[PDB]
Amino acid sequence: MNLEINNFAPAISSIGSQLCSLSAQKLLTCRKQYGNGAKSFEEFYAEIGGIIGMMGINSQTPSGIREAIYRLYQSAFLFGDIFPESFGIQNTQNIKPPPGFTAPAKKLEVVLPQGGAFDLIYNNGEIRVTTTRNVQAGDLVCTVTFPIQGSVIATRNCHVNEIGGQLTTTRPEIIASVPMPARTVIVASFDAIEIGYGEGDDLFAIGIAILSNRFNGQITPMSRHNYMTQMFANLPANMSERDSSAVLHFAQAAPVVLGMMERLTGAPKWVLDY
Amino acid sequence: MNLEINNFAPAISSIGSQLCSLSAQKLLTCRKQYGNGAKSFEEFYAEIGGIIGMMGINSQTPSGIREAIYRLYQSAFLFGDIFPESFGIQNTQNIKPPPGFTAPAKKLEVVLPQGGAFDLIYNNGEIRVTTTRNVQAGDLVCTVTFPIQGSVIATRNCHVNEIGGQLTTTRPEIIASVPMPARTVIVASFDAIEIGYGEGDDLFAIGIAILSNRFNGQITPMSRHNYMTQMFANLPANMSERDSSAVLHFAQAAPVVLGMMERLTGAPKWVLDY
Amino acid sequence: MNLEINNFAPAISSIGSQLCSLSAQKLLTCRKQYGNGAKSFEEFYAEIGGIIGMMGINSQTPSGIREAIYRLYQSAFLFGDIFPESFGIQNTQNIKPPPGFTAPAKKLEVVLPQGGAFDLIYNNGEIRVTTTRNVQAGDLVCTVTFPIQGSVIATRNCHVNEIGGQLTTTRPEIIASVPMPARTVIVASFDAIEIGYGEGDDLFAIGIAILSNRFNGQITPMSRHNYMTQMFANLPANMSERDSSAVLHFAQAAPVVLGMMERLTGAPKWVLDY
Amino acid sequence: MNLEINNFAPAISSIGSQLCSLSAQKLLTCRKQYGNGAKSFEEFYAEIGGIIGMMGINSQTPSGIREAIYRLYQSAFLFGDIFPESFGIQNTQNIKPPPGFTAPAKKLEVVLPQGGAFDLIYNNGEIRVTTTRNVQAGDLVCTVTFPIQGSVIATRNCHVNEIGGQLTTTRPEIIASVPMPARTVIVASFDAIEIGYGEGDDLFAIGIAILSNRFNGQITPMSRHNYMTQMFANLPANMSERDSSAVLHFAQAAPVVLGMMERLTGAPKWVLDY
Amino acid sequence: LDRAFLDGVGFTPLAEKQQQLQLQLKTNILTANLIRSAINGMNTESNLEVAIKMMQAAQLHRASIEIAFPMNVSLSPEIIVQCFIVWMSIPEQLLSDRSNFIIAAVIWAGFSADDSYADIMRRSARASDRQNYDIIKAALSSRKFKLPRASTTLFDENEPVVRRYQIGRVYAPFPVDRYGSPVYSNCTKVELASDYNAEGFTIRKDDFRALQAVLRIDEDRAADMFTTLRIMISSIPAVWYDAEVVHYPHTAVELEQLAAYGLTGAYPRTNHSVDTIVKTVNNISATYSTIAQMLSTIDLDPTRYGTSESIDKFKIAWENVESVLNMEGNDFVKTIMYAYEDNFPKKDFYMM
Amino acid sequence: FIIAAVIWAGFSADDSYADIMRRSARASDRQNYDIIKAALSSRKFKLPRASTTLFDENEPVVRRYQIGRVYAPFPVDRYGSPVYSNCTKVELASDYNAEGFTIRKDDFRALQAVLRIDEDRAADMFTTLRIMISSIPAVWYDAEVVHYPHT
Repeated sequence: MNLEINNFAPAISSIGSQLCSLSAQKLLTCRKQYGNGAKSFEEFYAEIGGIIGMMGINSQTPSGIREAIYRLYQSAFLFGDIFPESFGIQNTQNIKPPPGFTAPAKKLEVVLPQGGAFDLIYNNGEIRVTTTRNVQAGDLVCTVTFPIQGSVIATRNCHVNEIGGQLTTTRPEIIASVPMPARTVIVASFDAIEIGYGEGDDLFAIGIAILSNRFNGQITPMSRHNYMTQMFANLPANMSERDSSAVLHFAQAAPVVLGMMERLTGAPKWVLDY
Repeated sequence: MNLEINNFAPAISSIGSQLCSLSAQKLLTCRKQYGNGAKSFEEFYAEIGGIIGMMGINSQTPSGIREAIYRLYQSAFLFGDIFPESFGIQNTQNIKPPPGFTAPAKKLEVVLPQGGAFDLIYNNGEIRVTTTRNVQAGDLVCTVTFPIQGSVIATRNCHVNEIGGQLTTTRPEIIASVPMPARTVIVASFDAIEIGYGEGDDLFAIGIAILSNRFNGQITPMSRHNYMTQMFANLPANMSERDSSAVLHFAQAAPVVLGMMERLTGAPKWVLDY
Repeated sequence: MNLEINNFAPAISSIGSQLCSLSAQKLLTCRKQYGNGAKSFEEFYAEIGGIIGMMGINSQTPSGIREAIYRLYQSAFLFGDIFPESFGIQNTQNIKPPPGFTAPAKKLEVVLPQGGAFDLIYNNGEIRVTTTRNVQAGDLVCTVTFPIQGSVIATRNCHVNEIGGQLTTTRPEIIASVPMPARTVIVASFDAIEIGYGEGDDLFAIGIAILSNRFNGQITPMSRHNYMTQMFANLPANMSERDSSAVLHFAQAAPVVLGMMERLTGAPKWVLDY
Repeated sequence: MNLEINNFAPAISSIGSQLCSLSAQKLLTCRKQYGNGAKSFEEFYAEIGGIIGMMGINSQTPSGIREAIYRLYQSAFLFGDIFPESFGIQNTQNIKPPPGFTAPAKKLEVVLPQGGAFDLIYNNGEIRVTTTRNVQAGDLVCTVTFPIQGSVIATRNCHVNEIGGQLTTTRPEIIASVPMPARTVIVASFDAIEIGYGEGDDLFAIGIAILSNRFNGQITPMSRHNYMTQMFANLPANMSERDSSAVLHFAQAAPVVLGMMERLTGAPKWVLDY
Repeated sequence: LDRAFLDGVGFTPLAEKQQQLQLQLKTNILTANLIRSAINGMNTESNLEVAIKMMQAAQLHRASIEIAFPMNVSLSPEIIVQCFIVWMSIPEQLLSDRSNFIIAAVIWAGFSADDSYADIMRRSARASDRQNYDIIKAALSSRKFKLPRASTTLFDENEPVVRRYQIGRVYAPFPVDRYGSPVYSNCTKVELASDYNAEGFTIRKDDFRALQAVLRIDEDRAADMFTTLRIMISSIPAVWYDAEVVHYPHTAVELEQLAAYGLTGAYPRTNHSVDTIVKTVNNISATYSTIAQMLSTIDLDPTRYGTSESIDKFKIAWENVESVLNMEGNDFVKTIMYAYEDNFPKKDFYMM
Repeated sequence: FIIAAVIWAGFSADDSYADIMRRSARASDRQNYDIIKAALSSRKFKLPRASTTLFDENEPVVRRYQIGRVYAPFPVDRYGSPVYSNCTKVELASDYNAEGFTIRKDDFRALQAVLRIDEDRAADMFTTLRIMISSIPAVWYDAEVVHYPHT
C-alpha cells in the first residue's frame, strides 16, 4: 500500500474511534431489543440504527455513517497533512487513551545483520537460526523491529535482557552466550502481545475489501498482521508512543466497523469499550 | 456419539439461544447486586434467577429454565425430532445472526489423500508430514476437512492459495511446490480461527455431564473440539452457512449455560451478546 | 519473594475483589460520560471517578482507593500481622464465587522425578524429554505441579489418563507406553488453561512495579506466570478449592487495578465481572 | 535524549517555575496543619492541595497542576514548538531572576586537545592526566566544556588564571608551566559549583521516571548530572545567561516537583524561594 | 424559565372525552364497566404543573419524569386504566426507566398466562429495569399481542431572533409528528389473543380498542401546538441540555395527574414572544459576568487562603458577592440562589 | 446497635425487628453494629452515617495545667464539609416497609437536605469548640462515670 500519515493524525483518530464506538453501542442496543421475527433484522437496523448525534455528522442513515468513516479515514491516512480543526475538535491534546493491545504475537519479525552468518526459520511463536560458520559468543544474531512485550519461555543457547521472566526492552536483541560451532540451532520463544488487537478478525476481512474498493489506488486487501505492520512502519518519526496508539486503534477499528455494519453480528470489546 | 438433526433446528436454536442469553444476563445482575449475608448466593439466586417476558415457556424459576433447556435440546438435536407447540416453531421465518466464531484452531483435522505415502503428526498449530518415497511437485498432499479461516505463516516446501497472507478458501489444500526426495518434511502453520468458541471451556466441561446423565444413550462427556467436530459433521448437506450458524451456536450454548447454572460464576461474552 | 498467606485470607480477598470491581465499573462509567473539552481525561476522572462508598475507604479521590488496596494487600499477603477492622469484614459469612480462570497454559511446570535420565526442554504448547538410557514401559517420566485443565492434543510415545479428549485430573502425569531405546523423544502438547487470567497483562507490568516500590524488601517485579506459581506454592495445604480461587483472584486483581488507575485505559472483563 | 528548545523557552519557564513554587508552598502549608487522624496524608493532600486562582489551570485538584506541568514541559523542551495560548503570556521579555546554582561540581566535564597526548582519569573533585609523550611548557592540556565557578585548590605542575584563589573565567583552561618529561602526572582540584541545584536529588530520580513514562520517545531515566549536561548542550547559541538560567531552573524543577507530588515530603529551598 | 413563560395549557374539557368514550364503547348503559367508571373520578386539576414538567423532561434528557404510584403490592381498576392511558398517551423518552418498567409490568401482569404483579416486582431488580422493560415491550410487540407504545421525535425549527448562543434540538412533549399523525414505537394496530385478567379485575378486548380510539389528539390545535415548541427551541442554550438534576421534586408527578394530562391531550401554551425569553437569558448571563468580573478584580489571589482556609473566613469572602447580588438587574439569579440554598449551597456556588 | 436494627428492619427482605434483635446472642453489640453498617453501605443500599474526628487546634495562652484533644460533637469538618463514615450521598433502591409502616425512598434525600449545616453555623461551632478545648484540664478526661443520669 501507498499512504502517508499526517502529523495531526491522533486528533482525527480520536473522533473516528468515538464514532465507531457509538455505532457499535447502537448496534448492540438494537440487537438486544429485537423481539419480533416478522421483520428481517436488517430492516429493523436500517430503520433506526443510523440516528447518532455528534459534531460534524448530520445524517440519520447508515450511509451517512459510512461516508463519515470514509472521510475521516481518507483525511487521516491516505492524504498529507490536514489540520484537525476542520472536523471541529475543540482541543487537540485532550484525547482519551485507547484500550491496550491484546493481539497475540504468533509471527515475530526479526532482521539478521549483514554477512549471512545465520539462517532464519519462523515457527508458530518462536524463531530458530542455523549457524553456517564459526561464531564467537557475545554478538547479536537477531533483532526485533516490531515492538513486542510479554514474558519469555524456552530460551536455549541464547541470552536476552530480562528480569523475572519479563522482557526489559520492547525490541529485544538476541545474543549468544557460549560459542557453538558446526551447524547448530538456537531458539527464542516468547509469550508476548504485538501492536494489533486479536478479536474481530473476520470482520476485518469483510471490511478491508469494502474500504479497498473505494480507495483502490492506495488500499489493498491483505491479512490483519501485514496491514498493522505497514501502518506502524509508515508512521512519522517524530511521534510519541502515547499518540501512536491512538492512530493505530482507529486504523484497525475502521475496517472492523465497516465489516460489522454489513454482517450485523456483535462487536469486539476493544471497539465498543473505548 | 449418535444424534439426528431435524430440518427445523434453526428455528429451535433461535429460541434456545435467546433463553440462554437472557438467563446469563440475569445471573450477572444478581451477582453484582448480591450483598454478603446469612443466605448463600446459591439460595439467593434460586429466588430471583427466573427470567420474565418469554411466553410459551416455563422460566419463572432456574429449575424451569433448566427443564426448558432440556426440552429444547431434545427437540433440536436428539432422535426425538418433535417440534414443541409451546412456541411457534412452525414459523420463525426471520432470525437474528449469531456472533462470529472465536475458538483458536490448535488441533486442526486433516485427511490423507489416498493409501499412505506420508507420516503425519500434529503440533501446537501446525502439521508436518514426512514423505516415505519420492513425490513430484504439484500434487495434493493434504486437505483439511474442518472449515478454517485466518492467516498463514511458516510455509516450508508447500503452497496455499492465499493473497496478502489471508487464506482464500475455508478449506485450504496443501500442495508441494518443489520436487522433494524421501524423508523431506513439509509443514503448514495456521494463525486461524476454527468453528466454536474458546471461552468458558470449564463451564462446558461441567455442563456436558449434566445433560449426559440425562441422555445416557446418546451423549457422552468429551472435549469441546470433538463435540464441535461431530456436531458439524452430523449436519445435513443442504443447509446454508447462515442457517447452520444458529444451530452451531445453540449446540455449544446449551451445555455452557447448564454448567453455568451449577457453578455460579460469570458467563462468556458470546452467550451474553446474542 | 517472601510472603506468608494466613487463614483469614479469603475474607480480605473478597473485600479486595469487590473494591477492584467497583473501581473498574466507575472507570468505565466515567469513560463513557467524558466529553472533549478544556479539562483532560485524568482531571475529569480525579474529580468523580474516585468517589466510591464502602466501609473502610474514607476518600472521594483515587488516593483513597490506592491506600485501601495497599492496606488490604499488606493484610492478606505480606509478612506483617495486620488486619483492617474498619472494612466490611465482619459480615463475610458467605463469599461470592470468583470468575473462572482463562489464562492459556503456555509454559507448564513439570518435575523430572530422579536419576537425571531425561533432559527437559520447553516449547510454545508442548514439552519433550530425551531418554539417556533404557526405560521400562508404564513408569513415571514427568508429572506436573501447576494444575491445568483442558484438552490434550498430539501425544506421541506416551499416554495420559484422558477420555473423550478431556483430561480426567487437574494434575496429569505422562507415562511411557513401550520400552524405548536411548535418544528416543516423547512429546505431549496441551490445549489447557492454567491458574490466573490472561487479559490485562500490560496493566500487570505497571502495577507490580507500583506495589513493589512500596514493599521494597518483600516483592520483586517479575512476570505474571512466576507470580502466580509462587502464590500457588505459598498457599496452605488445608484450604478448599473455593477459597483459594478467591485468594488467587485478589492476588492478580490488586496489581492490575493499581496499574489501571495509572493508565486510564479500559479494564479486563475478569476484574470487572466479579 | 532528543529535544529541541525554541526561542520562547524563557517565557514558558517563567510560568512553569512560578507554578512549581506555588505547588510547593501549598504542599508545606497543608503539611503544617495535618490533623494526624484516621485519614492518611495522601488523602489529605489530594483533598486540599490544589490551586484555585491561576489562569491556565482547569482543576482544583493536584491533577490539574500535574497536567499543566506536562503541557508546559512539552511546549518548552520537546519537539512540538507549540505556543500555549491557554496560559496568559503578556510580555516575553519580563523574566524574574532565578536563584543561583548550588550543585557542587564533583565530576567536572573536560575534553582533551585531540593530539592524543594525555590520559584522563577522574576523582572526587579533581582531574589528573598523565603525559603519553614529551610535552613542553606553555601549551594546552585540558579545557572544561561545562561552565564552572568557584575557587581553585591543589594546583600542581599546571597553571590556571586565578585572582586570590578564585577562578577568573567560567571555562578555565589547564596549561602546563614546566617542561615535564617521562610520563609525569599533573593534578587540578576545584572547590567550585557547577550548573543546577544539589538539593532534592531524591525527588528528581522519582520524577524523571514519572515524566519519562509519558514522553518515553524523547526522555529516558538517568542521573541529574547527565540530564543537566545534555540540557545545557541543547541550548541555543543565541541565548544570554539571564535566560538560560530560567530555562535550566524550570528544566530541573519540573521533575523535582513531579516526584515531590508523589512522595509528599518537603521541598527544596531553590524551589520554594523562587 | 419554563414555569414563568408558560402561563396556559391547551387541554380539552373532560366532559367531551367522557361522551366520546361512551359513544365508542359497545356496551349497554345499564351494565357497569370499570374502564368507564374510572375516568368519571378524574379531574384536569394541575394540568399546568404536569405540562411544565413535560416540557422540562423534553428539554433535559436527565430530568426524566419519576412517577409516584399509590399502590405498594396490590392493584386497582383506577391504577390499571391509568397505566394503560400512560402507556398509550405518554412517550417513553420523557419517562424514567423505573417509570417505564412499572407500567410495563402492570400491563404484562394481565396478559401473562402465569406471572403476577407481586412476583414481577419481587423477582426484578431496580438496577436492570431498562432491560426488563425492553423484554416486556418486545413481548407486547409480537404477533400474539400488539399494544402501540407512544413515542416522539426531535425538532429543529426556530423563529429568527438575535441571540449570542447556539441552540439545539429537543423532543416534543406530545406524541404526534409534523404531519399531525400519532407516533408509536411499534405497530399502530391493537389486537390481542385473550382478555386482561389480574386478580379479579377484567377488561374486554374491545375496551382497549375504544380507549385507543378516544386517545386521538385534535388535528385543529396543530398550529397552536407548535408555536410554543418553536419559541422554546429558539430561546434556550444548547449547552444546558446536558445539565444534571439538583431538586428532585421538580421531576416528580403522581399517576393520576399524568393520566388526566394524557387523556385530555394537553399541551403547553404561551402568550409571550421569543425576544423576552432571550432578554431574560441575557440578563442571567450579565449577572454571572458581573460577579465574575468583580471576583477577578478583587478576590483572584492564588498565593494564600485558598482551599486550606478555615470556614471562619467565608463571611468576608461572601460579603462582596451578596452585595453584588443586591443591585438592580440581578434579582432573577438572587431569587433562584436564595430559594434553593439547601440543594446548592453557597460554597459550591462561590467555587463555581 | 438498636438504632441500626430499627433502620435495617425496614430494608431487609426477610428479617423483622425481632429477628435482628435476636442477633444479640451469637455476637456482640459492636460486631452486630458493624454488620448492619456494612449492610447499609452496599450496592443496593447507601445510608450515610454521621461521623466525627479528633480536634487539636487551640489558641495559645499561659496556663498551669495540661491540655488534651476532644472529639467534635457536631458532624461537620474544619473546612465546612460534612463528615460521614461510609458514603456521602443517600442512594437506596427500595422502600422502607416495616410492620406496615412505609416511607417512600425519595423522602431520605429530603431528610438529608434539611439536615445540612450552613457555613456560619459551622463557624460558630468551631469558635466555641476552640475556646472550650484550650482551657478545660485534660487530666480528668480519663474519669469513670459516677452519676449515670449525666450520660
